[PDB]
Amino acid sequence: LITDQSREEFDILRYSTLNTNAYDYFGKTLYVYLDPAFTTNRKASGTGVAAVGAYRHQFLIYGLEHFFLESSEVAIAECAAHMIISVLSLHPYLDELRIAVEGNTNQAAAVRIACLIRQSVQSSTLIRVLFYHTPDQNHIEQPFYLMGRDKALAVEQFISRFNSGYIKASQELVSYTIKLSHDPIEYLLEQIQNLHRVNRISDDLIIAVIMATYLCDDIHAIRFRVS
Amino acid sequence: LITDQSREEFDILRYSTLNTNAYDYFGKTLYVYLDPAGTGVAAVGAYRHQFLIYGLEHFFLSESSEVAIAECAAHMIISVLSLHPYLDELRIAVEGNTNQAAAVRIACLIRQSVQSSTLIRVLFYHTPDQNHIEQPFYLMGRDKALAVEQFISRFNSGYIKASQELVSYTIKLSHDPIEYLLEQIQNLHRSDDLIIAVIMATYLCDDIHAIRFRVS
Ligand SMILES: [Mg+2]
Ligand SMILES: [Mg+2]
Ligand SMILES: [Mg+2]
Repeated sequence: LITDQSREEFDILRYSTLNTNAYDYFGKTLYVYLDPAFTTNRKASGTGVAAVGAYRHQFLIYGLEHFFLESSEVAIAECAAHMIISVLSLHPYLDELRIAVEGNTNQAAAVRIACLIRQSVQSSTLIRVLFYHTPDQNHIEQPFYLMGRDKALAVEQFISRFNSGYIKASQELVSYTIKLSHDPIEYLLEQIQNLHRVNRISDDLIIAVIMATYLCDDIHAIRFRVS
Repeated sequence: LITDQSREEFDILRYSTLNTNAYDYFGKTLYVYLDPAGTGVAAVGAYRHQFLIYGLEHFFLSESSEVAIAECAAHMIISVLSLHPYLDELRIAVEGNTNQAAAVRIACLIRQSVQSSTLIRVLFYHTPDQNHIEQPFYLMGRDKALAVEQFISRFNSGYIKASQELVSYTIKLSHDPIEYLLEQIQNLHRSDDLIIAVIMATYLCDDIHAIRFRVS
């Protein structure tokens, strides 16, 4: 499934973006994805956030969060926003944000969360923010993304990119909810090992990386619109 | 000539070995080349089919130059070995163009300082001279052009990288060793004492040379 050489190179070969001021080859757009977590009542998992950008033909992971909880929606949005602001701060060449917020069962909450994220970001820094928009009932666009047939293409595309060296972490990777307990990349590797094609091995951060990387292509570029 | 993109990668993509604890596809051999007089020193080893640089010195010549030089090469080797305990053999080549005798005394001093500090297997490149007695020096001749060509081809392909935790006591801290090496890389065609040491050190990692290295 996943190569040993590719897992090992992802760990020991990370990009030190801070070592250079020559940005010609970096993508200027930060893609992020999150899947805010509610389920019912019980103590379950958390919420995966990932932030990625292009470098030549590669994709670079700038940020990871795996967040566990008063307003769940504010805590969630704030932890996404805080990661994004640090990332923008570390990589000034980044001049646009494109954000997808999964709303699969609870789309009202994903609406509000999108709106809260755009709020913290814009309070802190001047940048254009775009959200993945999808049609709803009376055919009106709403700032959410829906997982569906996509997930298989995305998973299968990740596995193939990772195996061939296309997925890389940066050295200055931001993670306020992981870094104090683990190297975030070692944590993310534990999940990459748990990957199958398509019952209690968490997979939330890895899917978030799979999806941020996936919505990178131009096939999705019109879906992103001012929220 | 070296490609623009290869130089950029070399700058922004460095090995961090301390993130791993497995080790099965490292070489456990540190290859060191120095050419005494500046005197350039480099230390490299393998990761799979590629190469990384663990240490670099460029060392400037009261007296006892030989002792001084040996102690400089030896200090970097100690530090590099001390930071990478999976490394368990040293293969050293001391270049001897014109002064075979001094290269031989420096080999012996380097061996002594390394073995007073740490338990490790230590081999030197050997060359037969006059009486066909195998001696611990290396003679550059016409192989130099060949080492420069392979290095250009490997560097352009991305096969040669620095380690994050690169040791240099002679260059490091008013200069970044990578920067200073990059300036030499940018500069040659067919002072450069440092990039020559890196070229020859990665050239001597091939299996074809393994049999010239012996316990001295
Ligand atoms: Mg630099
Ligand atoms: Mg969900
Ligand atoms: Mg690790």
